[PDB]
Amino acid sequence: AEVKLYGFWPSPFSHRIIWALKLKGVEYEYIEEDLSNKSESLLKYNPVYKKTPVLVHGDKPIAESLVILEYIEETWPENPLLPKDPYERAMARFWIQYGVDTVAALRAFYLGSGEELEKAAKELSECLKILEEQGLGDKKFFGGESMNLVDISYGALGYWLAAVEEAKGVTVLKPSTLPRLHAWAKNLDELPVVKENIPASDKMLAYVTAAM
Ligand SMILES: N[C@@H](CCC(=O)N[C@@H](CS)C(=O)NCC(=O)O)C(=O)O
Repeated sequence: AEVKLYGFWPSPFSHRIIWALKLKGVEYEYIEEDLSNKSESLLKYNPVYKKTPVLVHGDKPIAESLVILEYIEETWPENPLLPKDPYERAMARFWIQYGVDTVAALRAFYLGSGEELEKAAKELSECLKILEEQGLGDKKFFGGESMNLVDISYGALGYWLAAVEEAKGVTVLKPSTLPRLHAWAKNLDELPVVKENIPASDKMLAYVTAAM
């Protein structure tokens, strides 16, 4: 208790938060929101955006996943999910901001069909190549030898992108073209903190298919 999380079951934005709380050992009450029938609590706690997720700590709300993650890191500092050095912290924030570009590429892919899909797939691959070569490099995690907030932010490139790829019949994140990023996503997907806190594959595929 004392910590509440208003979430949406299939959303990586919500999953990210769960992962961070679990890595911090913070107990939370999870509240599932029906996005088509938003609770009064949700509208009250996030009047600007009226979206999930929303973390409430001591009756005070924090909205926007990226902001919530930073708040969790600063509020429960043990087991740091950001490094100490300002330059390395800036590189973490830089690659989290590149997540904006990645989300856009993922969106185009998710929405494409025909020639559009082919183009989107290609642009997503190019987006991920930059992330792999210049962000991840030869490190096991974006955080080096353990996960940091960048790993959390990109974790959806495993289970979630995999479900979208199955839905579209097109794989973008594949070992032959992105061997380091594919290995990273597979290793993250096998970590208990991730594996225990994502939806079952069938449910995840069923959701993204329906949405399409
Ligand atoms: N920028 C937000 C994005 C989260 C988001 O888009 N949430 C969606 C669900 S995945 C939502 O709640 N949409 C509200 C609606 O359908 O009106 C964040 O990172 O937290």
